[PDB]
Amino acid sequence: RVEDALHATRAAVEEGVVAGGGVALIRVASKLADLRGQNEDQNVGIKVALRAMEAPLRQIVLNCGEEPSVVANTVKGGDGNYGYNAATEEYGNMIDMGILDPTKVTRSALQYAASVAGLMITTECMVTDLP
Amino acid sequence: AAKDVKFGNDARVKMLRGVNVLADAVKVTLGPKGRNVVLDKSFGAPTITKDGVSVAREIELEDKFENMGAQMVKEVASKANDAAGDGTTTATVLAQAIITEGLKAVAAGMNPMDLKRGIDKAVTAAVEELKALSVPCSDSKAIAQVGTISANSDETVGKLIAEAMDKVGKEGVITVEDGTGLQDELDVVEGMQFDRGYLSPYFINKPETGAVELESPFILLADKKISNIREMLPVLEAVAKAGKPLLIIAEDVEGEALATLVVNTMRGIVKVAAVKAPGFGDRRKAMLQDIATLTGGTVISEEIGMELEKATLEDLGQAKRVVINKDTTTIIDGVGEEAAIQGRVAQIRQQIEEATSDYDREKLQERVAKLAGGVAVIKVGAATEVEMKEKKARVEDALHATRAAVEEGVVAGGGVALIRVASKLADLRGQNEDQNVGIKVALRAMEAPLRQIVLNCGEEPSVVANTVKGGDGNYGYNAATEEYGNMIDMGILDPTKVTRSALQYAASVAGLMITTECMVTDLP
Amino acid sequence: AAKDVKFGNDARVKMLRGVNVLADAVKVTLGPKGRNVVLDKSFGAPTITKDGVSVAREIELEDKFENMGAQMVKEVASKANDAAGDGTTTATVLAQAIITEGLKAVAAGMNPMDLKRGIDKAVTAAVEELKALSVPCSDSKAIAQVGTISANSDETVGKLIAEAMDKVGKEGVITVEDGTGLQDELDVVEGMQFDRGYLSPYFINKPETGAVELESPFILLADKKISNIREMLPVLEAVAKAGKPLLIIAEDVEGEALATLVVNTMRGIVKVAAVKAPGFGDRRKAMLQDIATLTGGTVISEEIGMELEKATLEDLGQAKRVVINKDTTTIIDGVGEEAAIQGRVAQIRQQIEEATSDYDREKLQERVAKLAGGVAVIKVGAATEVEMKEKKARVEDALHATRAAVEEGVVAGGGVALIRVASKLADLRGQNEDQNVGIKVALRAMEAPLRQIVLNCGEEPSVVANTVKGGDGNYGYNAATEEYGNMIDMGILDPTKVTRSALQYAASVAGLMITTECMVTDLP
Amino acid sequence: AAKDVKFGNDARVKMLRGVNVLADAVKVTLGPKGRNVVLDKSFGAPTITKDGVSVAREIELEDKFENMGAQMVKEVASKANDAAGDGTTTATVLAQAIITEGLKAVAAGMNPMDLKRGIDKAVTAAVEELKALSVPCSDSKAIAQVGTISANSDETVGKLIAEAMDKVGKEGVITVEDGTGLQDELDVVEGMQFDRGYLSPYFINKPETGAVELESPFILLADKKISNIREMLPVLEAVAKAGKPLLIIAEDVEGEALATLVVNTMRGIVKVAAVKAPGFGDRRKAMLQDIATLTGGTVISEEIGMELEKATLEDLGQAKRVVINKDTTTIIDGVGEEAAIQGRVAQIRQQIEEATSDYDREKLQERVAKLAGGVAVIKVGAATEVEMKEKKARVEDALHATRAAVEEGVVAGGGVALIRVASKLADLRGQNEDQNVGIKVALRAMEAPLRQIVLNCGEEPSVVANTVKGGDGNYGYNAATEEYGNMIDMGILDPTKVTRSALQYAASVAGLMITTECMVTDLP
Ligand SMILES: Nc1ncnc2c1ncn2[C@@H]1O[C@H](COP(=O)(O)OP(=O)(O)OP(O)(O)=S)[C@@H](O)[C@H]1O
Ligand SMILES: Nc1ncnc2c1ncn2[C@@H]1O[C@H](COP(=O)(O)OP(=O)(O)OP(O)(O)=S)[C@@H](O)[C@H]1O
Ligand SMILES: Nc1ncnc2c1ncn2[C@@H]1O[C@H](COP(=O)(O)OP(=O)(O)OP(O)(O)=S)[C@@H](O)[C@H]1O
Ligand SMILES: Nc1ncnc2c1ncn2[C@@H]1O[C@H](COP(=O)(O)OP(=O)(O)OP(O)(O)=S)[C@@H](O)[C@H]1O
Ligand SMILES: [Mg+2]
Ligand SMILES: [Mg+2]
Ligand SMILES: [Mg+2]
Ligand SMILES: [Tl+]
Ligand SMILES: [Tl+]
Ligand SMILES: [Tl+]
Ligand SMILES: [Tl+]
Ligand SMILES: [Tl+]
Ligand SMILES: [Tl+]
Ligand SMILES: [Tl+]
Ligand SMILES: [Tl+]
Ligand SMILES: [Tl+]
Ligand SMILES: [Tl+]
Repeated sequence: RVEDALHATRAAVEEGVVAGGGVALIRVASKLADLRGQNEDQNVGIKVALRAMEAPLRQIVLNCGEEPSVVANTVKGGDGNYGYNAATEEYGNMIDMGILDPTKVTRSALQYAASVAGLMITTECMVTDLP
Repeated sequence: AAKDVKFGNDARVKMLRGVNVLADAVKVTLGPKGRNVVLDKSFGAPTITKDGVSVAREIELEDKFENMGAQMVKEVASKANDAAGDGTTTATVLAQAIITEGLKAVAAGMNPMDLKRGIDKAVTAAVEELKALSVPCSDSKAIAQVGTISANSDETVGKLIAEAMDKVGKEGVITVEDGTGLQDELDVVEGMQFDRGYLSPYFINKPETGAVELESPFILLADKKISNIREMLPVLEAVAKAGKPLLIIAEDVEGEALATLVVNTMRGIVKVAAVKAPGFGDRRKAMLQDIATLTGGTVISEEIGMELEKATLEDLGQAKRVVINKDTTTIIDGVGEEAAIQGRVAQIRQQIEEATSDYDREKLQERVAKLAGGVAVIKVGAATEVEMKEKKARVEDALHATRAAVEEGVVAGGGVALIRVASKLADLRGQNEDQNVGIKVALRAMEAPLRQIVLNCGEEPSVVANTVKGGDGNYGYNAATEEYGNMIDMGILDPTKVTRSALQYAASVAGLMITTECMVTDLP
Repeated sequence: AAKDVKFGNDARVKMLRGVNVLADAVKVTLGPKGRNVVLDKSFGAPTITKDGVSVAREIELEDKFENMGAQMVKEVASKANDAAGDGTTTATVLAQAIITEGLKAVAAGMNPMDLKRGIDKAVTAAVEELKALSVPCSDSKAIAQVGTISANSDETVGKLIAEAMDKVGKEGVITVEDGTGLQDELDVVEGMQFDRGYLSPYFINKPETGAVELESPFILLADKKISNIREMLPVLEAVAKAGKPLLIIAEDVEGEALATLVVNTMRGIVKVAAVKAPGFGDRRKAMLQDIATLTGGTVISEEIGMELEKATLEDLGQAKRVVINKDTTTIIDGVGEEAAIQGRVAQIRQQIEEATSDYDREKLQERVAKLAGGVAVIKVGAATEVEMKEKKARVEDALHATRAAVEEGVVAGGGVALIRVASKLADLRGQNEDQNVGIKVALRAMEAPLRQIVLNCGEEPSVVANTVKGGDGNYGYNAATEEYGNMIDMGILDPTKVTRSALQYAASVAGLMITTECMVTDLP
Repeated sequence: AAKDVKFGNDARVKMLRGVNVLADAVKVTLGPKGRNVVLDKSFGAPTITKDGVSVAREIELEDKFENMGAQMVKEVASKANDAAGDGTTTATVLAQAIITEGLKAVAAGMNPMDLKRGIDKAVTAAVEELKALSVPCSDSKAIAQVGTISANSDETVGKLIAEAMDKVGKEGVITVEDGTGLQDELDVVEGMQFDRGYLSPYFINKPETGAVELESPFILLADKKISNIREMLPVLEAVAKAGKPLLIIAEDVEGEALATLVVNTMRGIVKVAAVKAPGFGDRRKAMLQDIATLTGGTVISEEIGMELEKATLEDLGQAKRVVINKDTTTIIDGVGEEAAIQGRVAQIRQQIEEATSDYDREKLQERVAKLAGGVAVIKVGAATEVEMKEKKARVEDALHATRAAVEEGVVAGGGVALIRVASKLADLRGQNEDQNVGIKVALRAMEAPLRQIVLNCGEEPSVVANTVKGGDGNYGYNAATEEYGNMIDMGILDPTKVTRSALQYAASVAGLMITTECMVTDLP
């Protein structure tokens, strides 16, 4: 519990800490709603990514037994570092409640997940060994 | 016949599977954001409809046990239709939600008999809470508002109903028929309506209405049980002679005489319709002669020396159009002498004076009010023929909604009435833990109608239902405009009667189905 | 390796099915009215036993998912055995009852995480209530009563234990070995016991005990990690020369050196046994030299210039019998100079004087008390050889029960202790409805042990459990005599420790199993 | 290994089916009107035999569960053989009859634990009743009668036994070996017999006897556990040098050293045989030196400075033929100085004088009586070689029957002893109804041995058993002559010991099998 704590603190210095509970991404989602591409197909590509940013929060709520749709809708209505605490089933300021994620980890989690999805969406042919 | 028998958990899962087919086929047609259901016919083109009744009627499954389940909840939909005419889909979505959640508890290991009592207590309390939430329609100005929004924002429809109810009263009899020309007509003619229905469902020649209709029909009256058709033959012989329809009002019609008229009418030989006599016992014999002088016939009771064999056109009662529902018969505009009509009216208004008992007073008053009061007729005026059709089809429904708006009132629509009741009964408890869950099953079932409308609208039902519960009163969701607000102000409203019927009936069947342990059906 | 993955309800039913096999195979052997379970062996005759541990160990299912379930609750039975030595069957009957009723709630649609917390809170409260119901064994007269009834009404057994505990104390170390002749002997010899176990389970040469045993074993001591066997070779070369067993006490034994000794011992070449050093850090280096002068060896830490290659019999510690459990090692009667034993004892009794901290005082006191205090030895006296066997087998168990009778005490047997706790926690509630059921699951699980004993006795469990609940206190059912009465007065009692272990462990696994959603295993 | 588990009724029917195969294969060989059972061998001709043991040994079923059943009752047959040598078929016919009728009651819905106790009480009473029916053989004239009829009316056999028992006594040791010439010889030579058996069954080089035999064998004596073969090697090196067999008497022989001698002996390299030391504890160390001076070896206990590596032929004990049964070892005619034999005898006859305790007196008396008393040898005299065979094979059995005739006596044969006990225990009752049936099961099982003999004789068993029950005393049925009469007068008799063993053992297994609820075996 020192090894992990050092790893989190390391990332807390390099890039900082954002609001946890997957609210950081869902907060970014509402702030990029005006973002557009070059054609209609690119425009959907953005909306795919923005609706993907809601999923981490939605998944935590699903494990908590509560309806993810209701909770995500409430978090989006309020602004800032206002989120859902799944441990206590209480809403409030995430930073004040000690729920936080190092910015570095959330940046890595998003970038990498997009990198592979990008490669997989552009896949047309697959070659493997015969059963 | 060899039978198949299933027990317990094995037997129940076949019902649930069965009801889920009928429910899912009907629940898709809920609300104004509803979907179309296509029903196949052997002859030509398929029928595309949103009518939850038409869809329900068609469902019949292969697996005999599944079929039973489906056919059980179907019996409710049709009965909700019999009570109000509206809310058949709303009944079915409720029934499913009580059954699905109910059976879950039974399978968890809870007492079905305690679960039923939990539901019924929650319902009796919900009907009681619903009456408090109801906004009555008293004056003829608020009555016009209900007839307008029910006929798709048509002010001409609501104006006619208000004028019709101002003539015969709120208890009075109102009927709609085809128009003569270009303007809507309204007359009050000498007629009567009583509480009996068709003695067989094979007389329904207006399948859309689900009722019987006879133009200028000759009417028969006799106090006795018609079993042999021998006595009917000379009457039927003279009816196809000068071909006009025939109404049979008797103590009853049994076996041989009855089962002949059915294959008789469908083949095309003679238009017939059979109904039990009005009332029972003493009033039976008087309400017949009440019909008689309303129609201009004769009572042929087998007493003085009168038979059905020597009964001609001369001995029969004539009226210029009759309608017979499942449990409603009405004779519009009969013959008879008007002075001998008031001469029969004053023959019974004289009884009330000598009425030494207060019960006679009750049942002598019901006669005259519908006998000298009469029956109203709304003749629907349109220019083109296709416009004459739709204006009739949107007055009939509008009258049915207005009828219920007077009797019990109107609650907030959008399925919010039930979801408002749900939050107000959260403190309700039973006698044991098993009863307590039975209540919570019923309360979570009341959320389903709203949730289903939102599902059809494409929006997430969980989000919308959660928002409606947070706000209070007649605040709900408009699925047509995708806007929140006051339902009453937006014209979205349901007659209290239809929502009460939809809930009660759906609970009644679910209660019976939850307490099911054994099923017996024919072998495949 | 290709894997098979099952989710949710599908995944859980495979566990339940799996645990139900292991449980039903073990629950039949509960109580004194228990049934025999026959276990097949490839070589010769089958084993007929009532021992719930032996039956549990053998269960391993074909369906990989079912196997997992079974193997999960098996991990508890064995761990209950590790904590007390008793109540392995009682653990398993509990675990089943929590799982079966738990999963029922999950399938009904309740939060597993709330169900777990409900169970654990009910358990933490039950352990707390159990301590209050416990009747302590303080004086050596009531200690004799427990050792008597545990060894089948034998007064000679209980007398020996009481005399042994009067010599070394309640915290003192007591060991049983084979007798010399016709009378029971009791000496206190210079020995020590510490909290480490066998570094591999393949040294168990007494399968019934589930432990290791070495007669006149040579002992090795070195502070470092033994990974290569190169350094061990010259030591092992001189041990088969004058063939006597060998005890390896080191910081640890890793990989190559360890995995060789296992195929070494089972083949028959050299009797070995490997154990981690006593304690960690600072006391590690001192408790080694505490063993050293207890045994008469030397600490060969790689500091001054000492290696394991130049380490003969001369540099090794000798003792006249050692035992090694899973988590218990004990060196009985070592060599060393007695004056240099007290010379090492007074080298550490001198530390307590200079002990500027109160923690040193704690961990300098534990050394000497088990070092100059010693280890007791009960030499079992019998006439015939077959009588020498059973008297040993009924002292070992009797000592284990008496040990637990001192540490936590004894509650009322017959599974009434738990059923008494059940009625006293009926007012216990959680935070939400789902937690509330979690408690009621645990309380109805506490009834099962009693109910299972009654089932084996042939009587209806429902009737007997209902009668025990009506009466209060230590009033229960005697399955042997089919009589009701005071359990304590009838000699039917369970050490509090075993019942606490049986409940806690069974809840711990059920808690983990209820919160299971996904299972991953190898493909068939 | 994946396992298959069956429960309850399903599990039991597989046992019954299993035992019925073994029983029906053995019960056909009962009595003198018995049938032949043919046993196949891979090498050459099949074996035709009537020996119930040889048939039992061969049975092993395909269905793993059935096999278990069969293998369970097989364990009894072999154990009855170990107790008496006779009545293995009579045991098996009893066991079946208790199991078949027992399981019938269990399936009817009766408590197995009450059924077992009912049987065992009926048995304990039957053994008690059997002792009363027994006619003892005291004088050496009635002892001659038993040895005569057991060896097929041969008077020469019975004369030798009586003369042998007149030399060493009734407790004395009597052995038979091959003759030198034409007359039967009888000498009393210095020897001893003790209560230990072969440490492995793979030394049996006389398969018909089921025992080990070594001609002029060298004997080893050491008090310690032989685990490594390193210490044995120099001893074994000098034995194949001047090739003579070897007897290993030690505290024990463990693992590596033991499992080598087995693949050693069967290959053909060195004739070995391993046995535990005589007695345990103190007498262990003295009875070794009791063997020593009986044999002329030395005790090589690891005390003074003596090892097994420096132990030559010179340090070993010599005797001129040893036999080792499963639980019987006997050293016939050893070396040693006769004056130092009486010098060791008077070294222990001196102990009894100083014996301050009465227990020493008991266990110092057993030594000398079999040490200075000796062992008898009957050298079988015949003319031809084939006649030398059979005369040996009919003295060995005749000695075994006579042995049991002295210890407990002889009851009436023809299975009438048990059927006589059956009628005398008809008033015996248990504690509840279920126990009462348990007794009646055992009593109807006692009829089966007789009934089976009659079945082989071709006559109806029901008729004969009914006739035997009507008459009283030692009146029974002679199956050989098809005549009724006094069994004792007709020479038909069974040693009480064999009938007691046959009943007790058959009940012991049936008791365990009736209380079976779960079976665990390997997957097919
Ligand atoms: N009380 C809480 N309420 C809501 N979210 C929480 C709470 N506590 C932690 N979290 C969120 O939990 C998320 C992390 O989930 P984890 O289970 O740690 O999975 P992970 O970090 O992706 O991978 P692992 O399993 O740690 S290697 C973080 O983004 C936190 O924001
Ligand atoms: N704009 C609206 N927004 C939300 N709900 C509406 C709206 N308009 C009507 N409703 C609801 O629609 C529900 C009725 O659905 P319908 O489709 O009429 O089904 P039904 O009445 O159960 O049976 P049928 O099909 O009429 S026979 C009523 O309860 C209204 O509250
Ligand atoms: N005469 C009796 N009547 C009722 N219960 C009894 C009686 N004697 C013992 N018991 C109960 O028997 C229970 C123990 O059953 P056991 O067969 O010992 O199973 P276990 O202790 O869980 O595991 P094993 O098999 O000993 S390793 C104890 O809780 C006693 O309360
Ligand atoms: N002439 C006879 N008539 C009736 N019974 C007889 C007669 N001769 C012997 N017996 C009975 O035969 C029974 C013994 O049967 P055996 O064939 O010897 O089987 P067993 O003794 O059980 O086992 P084996 O085969 O000897 S190892 C004895 O109990 C005798 O009572
Ligand atoms: Mg509608
Ligand atoms: Mg126990
Ligand atoms: Mg025999
Ligand atoms: Tl929750
Ligand atoms: Tl609809
Ligand atoms: Tl007419
Ligand atoms: Tl929409
Ligand atoms: Tl047990
Ligand atoms: Tl040693
Ligand atoms: Tl019983
Ligand atoms: Tl035989
Ligand atoms: Tl020899
Ligand atoms: Tl015969």
